[PDB]
Amino acid sequence: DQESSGFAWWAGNARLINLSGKLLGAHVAHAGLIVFWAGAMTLFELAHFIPEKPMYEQGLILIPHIATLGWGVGPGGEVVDTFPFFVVGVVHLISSAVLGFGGVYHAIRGPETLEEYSSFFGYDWKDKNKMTTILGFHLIVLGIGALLLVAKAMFFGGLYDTWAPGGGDVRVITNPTLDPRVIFGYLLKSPFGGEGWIVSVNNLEDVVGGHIWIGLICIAGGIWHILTTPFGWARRAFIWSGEAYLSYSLGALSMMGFIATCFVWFNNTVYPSEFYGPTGPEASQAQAMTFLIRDQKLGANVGSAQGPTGLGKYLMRSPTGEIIFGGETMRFWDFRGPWLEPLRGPNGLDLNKIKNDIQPWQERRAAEYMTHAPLGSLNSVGGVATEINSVNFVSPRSWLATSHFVLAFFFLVGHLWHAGRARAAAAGFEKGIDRESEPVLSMPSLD
Amino acid sequence: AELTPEVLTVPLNSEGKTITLTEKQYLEGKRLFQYACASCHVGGITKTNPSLDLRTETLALATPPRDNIEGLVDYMKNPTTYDGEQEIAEVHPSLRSADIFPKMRNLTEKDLVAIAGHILVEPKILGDKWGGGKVYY
Amino acid sequence: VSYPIFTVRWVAVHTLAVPTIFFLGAIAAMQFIQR
Amino acid sequence: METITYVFIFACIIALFFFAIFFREPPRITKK
Amino acid sequence: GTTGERPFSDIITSVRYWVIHSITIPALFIAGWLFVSTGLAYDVFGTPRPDSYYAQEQRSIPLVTDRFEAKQQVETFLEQLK
Amino acid sequence: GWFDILDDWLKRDRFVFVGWSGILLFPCAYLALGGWLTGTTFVTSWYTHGLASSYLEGCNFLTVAVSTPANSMGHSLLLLWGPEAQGDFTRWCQLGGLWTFIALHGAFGLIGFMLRQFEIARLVGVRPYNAIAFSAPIAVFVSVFLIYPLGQSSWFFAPSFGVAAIFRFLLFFQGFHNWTLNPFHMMGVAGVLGGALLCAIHGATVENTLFQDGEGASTFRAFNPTQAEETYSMVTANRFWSQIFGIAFSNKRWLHFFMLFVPVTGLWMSAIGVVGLALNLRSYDFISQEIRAAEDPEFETFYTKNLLLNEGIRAWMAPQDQPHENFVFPEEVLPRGNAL
Amino acid sequence: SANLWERFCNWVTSTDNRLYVGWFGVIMIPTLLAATICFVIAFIAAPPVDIDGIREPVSGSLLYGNNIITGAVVPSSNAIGLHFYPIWEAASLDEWLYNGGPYQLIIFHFLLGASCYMGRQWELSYRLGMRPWICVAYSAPLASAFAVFLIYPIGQGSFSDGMPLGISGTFNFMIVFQAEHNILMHPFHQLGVAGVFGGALFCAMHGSLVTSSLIRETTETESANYGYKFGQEEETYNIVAAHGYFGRLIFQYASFNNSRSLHFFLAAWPVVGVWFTALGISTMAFNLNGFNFNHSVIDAKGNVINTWADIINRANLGMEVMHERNAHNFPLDLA
Ligand code: CLA
Ligand code: CLA
Ligand code: CLA
Ligand code: CLA
Ligand code: CLA
Ligand code: CLA
Ligand SMILES: CC1=C(/C=C/C(C)=C/C=C/C(C)=C/C=C/C=C(C)/C=C/C=C(C)/C=C/C2=C(C)CCCC2(C)C)C(C)(C)CCC1
Ligand SMILES: CC1=C(/C=C/C(C)=C/C=C/C(C)=C/C=C/C=C(C)/C=C/C=C(C)/C=C/C2=C(C)CCCC2(C)C)C(C)(C)CCC1
Ligand code: OEX
Ligand SMILES: [Cl-]
Ligand SMILES: [Fe+2]
Repeated sequence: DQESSGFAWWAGNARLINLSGKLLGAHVAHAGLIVFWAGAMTLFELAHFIPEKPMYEQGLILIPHIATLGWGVGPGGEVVDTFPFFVVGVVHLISSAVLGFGGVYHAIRGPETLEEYSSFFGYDWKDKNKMTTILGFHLIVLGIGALLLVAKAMFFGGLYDTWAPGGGDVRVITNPTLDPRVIFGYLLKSPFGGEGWIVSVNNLEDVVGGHIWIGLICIAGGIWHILTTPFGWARRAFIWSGEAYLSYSLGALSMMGFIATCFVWFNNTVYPSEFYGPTGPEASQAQAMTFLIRDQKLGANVGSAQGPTGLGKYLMRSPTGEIIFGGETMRFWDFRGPWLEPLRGPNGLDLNKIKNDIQPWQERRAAEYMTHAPLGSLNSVGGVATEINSVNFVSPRSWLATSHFVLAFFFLVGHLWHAGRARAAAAGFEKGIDRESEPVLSMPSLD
Repeated sequence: AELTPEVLTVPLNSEGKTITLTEKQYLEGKRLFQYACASCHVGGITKTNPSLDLRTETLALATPPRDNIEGLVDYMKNPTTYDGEQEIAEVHPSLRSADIFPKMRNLTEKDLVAIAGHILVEPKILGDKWGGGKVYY
Repeated sequence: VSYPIFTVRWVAVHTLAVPTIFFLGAIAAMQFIQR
Repeated sequence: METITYVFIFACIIALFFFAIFFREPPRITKK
Repeated sequence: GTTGERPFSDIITSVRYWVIHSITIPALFIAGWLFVSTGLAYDVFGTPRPDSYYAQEQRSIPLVTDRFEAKQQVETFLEQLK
Repeated sequence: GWFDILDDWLKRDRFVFVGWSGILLFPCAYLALGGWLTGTTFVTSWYTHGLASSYLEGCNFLTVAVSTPANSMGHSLLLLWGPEAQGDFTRWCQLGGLWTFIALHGAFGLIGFMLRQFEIARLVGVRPYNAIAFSAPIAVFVSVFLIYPLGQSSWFFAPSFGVAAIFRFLLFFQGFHNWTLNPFHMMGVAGVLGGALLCAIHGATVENTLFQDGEGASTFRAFNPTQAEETYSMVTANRFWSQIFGIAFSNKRWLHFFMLFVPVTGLWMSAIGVVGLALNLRSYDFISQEIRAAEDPEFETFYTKNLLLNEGIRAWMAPQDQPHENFVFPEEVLPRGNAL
Repeated sequence: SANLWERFCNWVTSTDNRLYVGWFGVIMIPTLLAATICFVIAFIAAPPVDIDGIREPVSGSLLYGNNIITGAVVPSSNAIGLHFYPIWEAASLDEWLYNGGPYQLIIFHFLLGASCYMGRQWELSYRLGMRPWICVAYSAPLASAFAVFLIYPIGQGSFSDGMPLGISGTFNFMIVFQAEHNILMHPFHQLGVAGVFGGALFCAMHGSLVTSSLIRETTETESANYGYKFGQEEETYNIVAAHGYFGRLIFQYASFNNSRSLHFFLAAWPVVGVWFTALGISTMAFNLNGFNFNHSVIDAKGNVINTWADIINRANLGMEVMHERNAHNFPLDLA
């Protein structure tokens, strides 16, 4: 049906732009691959998983995602029951066969086009009504999903809260922040140091609360798009074609990919240092803690200690006066963490709590995170580039952040590429300049 | 130039008596040393306290003496300060604190002896390297 | 056409192909050496 | 003296940029 | 666009080729394997075996210190069970 | 005459053109590549650098190398039958004889190859601007792998044939020569980086100013291999860059010569700089800067910072990088900042 | 007036302007002008900056003892880190110049404008009816500036660790980077030089091949360039004679005969290679560094047999041990 007289081999999937039937097969077969991975990988992670050993020291990126949702974990991130991990893995792996089935079917057996075999499912790219409708469908499906998290958190068990009063533990959230001023306030937050925008979320109340808003808003906009058409400006602004719509979604993923990179790298709450590694700042903070703890036990007065530059070996001031850790760690004075906060006062690190309220669990916590900073090599050798082979480790925060940046970037390129073609495809010169009517030759010389 | 049993002969106790490890024990210790020590004691140093290393000489001048199998093994159960005038099992991995340091839960007495032997065999092989830091890398 | 067998191209190709596999076989064996 | 020399050459390059762009030879088509 | 040589496509596709090369190609491989696995390679290039970098006690490097009597100096390095 | 019959045969249009040049090219070129691939897997650098350098020892594609001979050898040609190896092959290998083997052979291989360019061009009757261009890679190899160590104490300080073994050659030149601070080097990267720009920008310009000569989207098929009309709008390209950049080409013949000039000129400048590094006539310092820095302990530039990095590089590397010097640097003499 | 705003939009989008000020241009031109003016003034007359936040001002301006090669615009203080530091965030300009204020003002304006510059490289292509994707090629050098000026600081947690705006300042960025990340032993960087070497290589390849296969239309004592007129119909060089030569240099099938397949390769190779080198800096911005083969190959007893990788490590140590003298108080450099 489709061959060289449509596109080149290396552009094969573009022959399916106008084959709704087969183009559905791809998306369903593809969606199976995503479920397949999630499933098969979880079982792979579990098969190597060692209970009496930190997750970040085992190259886990899926089991800690499950742990966050309050599953198989307890006090301090202690792994209790590995069955929920096994379940999530196998259930997925199974559903992949179901999706894969339909995928294969729609692409090589089922109707090559849909418009005739079902006018409801068949579609037209330029059909602004069908597009906003199909969009409306997915806008609801995603909306319910956002509430699926709210349900698990408030009713079906809860989530892992590192900020837990008695120390990190699975907690049932029964007070989601619904105040719009607070919720939507995050979007109005700076993206720089201190004010951290979306990544600055530091409690599950907002997390659960925010998702309630998103869930409703999403379904609300889902119904809106079912029962409407693009306005006036909305039509005279965008380009309406199969490629154009792709491009719009490509840059969208790109943007979210960048946001995700910063989330796993900075955020402490929705990315627990107990399951993942300690965040970048957290580790540098811990070193300052550790040696402040040590030397003080040797009889040193940390409060008045003068470093080489005369700045304050252990403690110094931030640009706005707050008492913070010394050294290069002055850049991470914006770090907040369960282990460190009880030492913090109304003006920053309190010299009195530091002097005699240091708890043993904090000391070894500082030691732990210090010796597990997100530093490593491609061949997985933990430490600085000059370290010696021994400790095989690279923080999960490092793997996730780097991977998702490469993807995010390339998607921004994918964006530019497909958006540039769509504009040329629409206006109709994506295949070369008209030898006869060459536009440039009709414009006055600027010389 | 090989790992002879001549090299795998390390002091068992304070009273001069020695023990001879096997290539199986060495490898096992080396693996176990990576599992629960390397994190802070990579290459015989101490990241969270560079003042004290795993040099045989340093372990000898410890209190009690920790430059032998018995010494190190005791330490791995009930660790103390360099003068021994204070128990530090709360902020240091050990058997009596396996609830706090999960890595130490699996570890059995066989593992302890292997790890202890490794600490004594490495300086015999690496020399100054085992003790020092980046300088000897 | 009635193509020949042994040619200058044949020679060239073999000067690289023959040692290569011999090396590829050699290196493959090295993956099992230890201490 | 040195600072003056550095800025001068720099200022000369920027001046060149101007003339290069706005006072170039008009690129004439075909009949050139 | 063509010369005397027989089009690779035909040769790599001809059954005769594989009938030949199913023998020749693995032969070289096994040969190369034996070259290493029999320790011959070590002697052909004077490459030290894992137990032949130092003497048991010695921790010094056998650095050649003069050009003309190098060969003699090298042999002397092999003497000390290195 | 047998000569013209020999000529006839050589200059015959085959799959792989031989030619008179081939008599020099192919032997050397093959031995050069062969010598490397040989040493890469089998030969060691223990007796010469105290280093493992082969797969046989456990090195990987990155850490493998054919290391230079010992510093004892001097600038000796290290012939297999020379006073050093004395006909012995094994000894020859252990003395780093394969380095001078790869170098000298490869050198003539580069000679033959340019000769090939000259010879083939003549036959086809095309201009030899392909041979002129290839002069830049020659100069580099000559200046770096031959001229430079010829100015130093021995072949030992030449870049060893290998991936990692080249990285240290970089770091060395930084630490010891402050090579980045050399104007000739700056022109070098300016040519290569600028050349990699011309390559990029011109290709993209052409592919996106093309005429439509087909009805498919994959415009690759829609090209006429038999000249005729220009496949891309040179006139449109002109007006484009003239409005986004302010300046634009308008003469394909100049545009392409420029693509020849820039990268070839760059590599040549970088060659001259290396020729100066042979006599150690480097661009290490700025006298005006040092004088103030001495008198004034509060004067600090990014230049002063770098030199401190160099001192660190020299001190910590020299011992294991120059075994023949029997260096012994006590912990207390090693230059160090605070904490680290 | 047909409509003021309607006319305005027509002037902006107009393809009859000497320089195409586009819609992206409306953001580009002001941002770039702010960037360049502040830069020029800074590079010449700016006072020393406490880059490392350790009260140790580094002068990088001409008037303060620098020349072109040494001079630079010093990154903001490490005490500021990733905090936003505009002029209206300082008690005075004196304070602003001391804490490396100008640096942020430049890099932010630049990256913004340079992004719009890419956006404009599409717009003009659209207004002129030519294919886009030229901006896609410019995305590679742009993504490098982003990686070096924004991504690496974000990852490392401070703008003080971004590449300085100067010659010698750039060298410092590299040497230190190599120490902490061992960039030479990282694939993405290696792919980078591959594109860059290859680029210059191919740039010389194509350049030479074409100019050598030019059709004769010039005198013996007349510039061979005049044998071409701006706005020609037919080609000015024998692409079939070019392929004939290069096809014999190596071997026929390893030679291009399709000009479109040629220029695509000419564009693809460097762009893709630099894309990776840009991803390298962005990846090692989260401390996923190059291969660590330190003390890999060891002998039968356990002794460490050094490789070139080890020789590299020693050089790296020297850089590490010596960089930022008085900035460190603790053993591990984790920031
Ligand atoms: C949601 C994501 C998405 C989707 C649906 C599409 C869809 C499409 N793209 Mg595409 N694209 C995307 C993202 C996406 N793109 C991104 C992010 C980029 C930037 C890199 C591109 C860049 C791009 C180009 C440059 C082109 C397309 C084209 C196309 C169309 C034809 C498909 C094709 O050529 O397949 C063919 C698929 C292949 C040849 C496979 C390529 C294999 C990749 C390069 C290697 C991946 C590395 C892998 C991870 C390593 C594996 C290891 C290996 C040893 C196994 C099709 C409509 C083509 C077109 O016609 O334009 C409209 C076209 O020319 N795309
Ligand atoms: C996610 C990956 C993916 C998916 C889902 C598709 C999907 C599709 N491609 Mg495709 N493609 C891809 C990647 C992908 N492509 C890449 C990377 C390239 C570049 C190399 C191409 C190049 C390409 C070309 C050139 C063409 C397509 C075409 C098609 C469509 C028809 C397939 C066909 O001809 O069936 C033929 C099927 C077979 C020959 C048998 C294959 C065996 C099946 C499909 C796989 C079985 C899966 C699994 C093992 C079985 C599980 C069973 C279990 C559930 C019980 C289909 C929608 C064609 C098109 O446009 O449609 C008209 C077309 O001409 N593709
Ligand atoms: C993209 C998301 C992602 C992330 C963050 C991780 C993260 C991780 N994986 Mg993983 N994995 C993924 C996807 C991902 N994986 C997928 C899709 C698969 C299916 C093939 C796997 C299969 C897998 C296995 C089987 C294992 C892991 C393991 C691991 C862990 C160790 C990492 C390591 O050593 O890898 C290092 C990997 C590399 C250095 C390879 C880098 C390859 C790059 C991307 C190639 C880029 C070249 C480019 C595409 C060329 C194209 C250009 C061309 C077109 C011109 C780590 C937590 C291991 C583990 O858990 O043990 C603890 C393990 O055993 N993963
Ligand atoms: C993206 C998902 C998707 C979509 C849009 C379609 C669309 C279509 N499929 Mg189909 N299919 C899919 C996945 C999908 N399929 C999968 C995964 C499989 C493998 C099991 C199949 C197997 C399959 C077969 C075997 C056949 C089709 C056919 C068809 C067409 C006729 C409609 C039909 O059969 O529905 C009829 C069913 C309904 C209208 C109602 C189904 C509702 C189900 C039972 C519940 C789903 C629950 C869902 C997961 C949660 C949503 C609720 C949430 C909002 C709260 C239509 C174009 C037929 C065809 O080719 O005809 C042209 C056909 O014979 N499909
Ligand atoms: C991802 C889901 C999604 C998608 C793809 C769409 C898609 C669309 N919506 Mg929409 N919508 C959604 C969810 C979604 N909707 C939800 C959940 C709601 C409920 C709140 C709505 C409510 C809604 C209304 C009320 C309307 C649309 C309309 C439209 C159409 C025109 C959009 C447009 O021109 O915006 C272009 C946007 C602008 C020109 C404004 C730019 C300024 C932005 C907002 C700020 C800068 C963004 C910045 C970069 C991000 C930083 C974050 C910020 C918080 C700091 C388009 C088809 C319109 C339409 O045609 O009706 C059918 C319309 O009137 N939507
Ligand atoms: C034409 C191709 C060619 C060329 C130019 C070279 C060039 C070289 N090879 Mg060589 N080589 C080649 C092919 C070639 N090789 C081939 C095919 C092989 C594989 C067998 C080798 C294997 C090889 C090895 C194993 C070695 C070399 C080495 C060398 C270098 C030193 C050799 C020397 O002293 O030359 C001597 C020059 C001549 C003999 C030319 C003499 C020509 C005259 C006209 C003949 C006169 C003879 C007559 C009796 C004189 C009478 C005078 C009277 C007073 C006695 C030199 C760069 C050595 C090296 O690299 O050292 C580091 C080395 O060890 N080669
Ligand atoms: C279209 C197309 C395509 C694609 C395809 C696809 C994409 C497919 C998919 C597929 C799929 C997606 C599949 C899936 C499957 C799955 C399955 C089949 C599963 C199974 C499971 C199971 C069996 C389970 C069980 C278990 C458990 C539970 C545990 C233990 C073990 C086990 C595993 C056994 C291609 C490109 C090729 C080509 C072109 C066309
Ligand atoms: C020295 C000497 C000599 C010489 C020798 C010879 C000449 C040899 C040869 C040799 C050879 C000639 C070898 C070869 C080898 C090869 C190899 C070993 C290869 C490998 C490959 C690979 C491994 C691949 C890879 C890849 C790539 C690259 C790309 C991508 C993909 C892949 C992965 C496939 C003589 C005797 C004369 C004399 C004496 C001395
Ligand atoms: O800034 Mn430049 O140098 Ca990245 O690392 Mn940490 O902080 Mn500093 O120390 Mn090194
Ligand atoms: Cl520095
Ligand atoms: Fe061209």
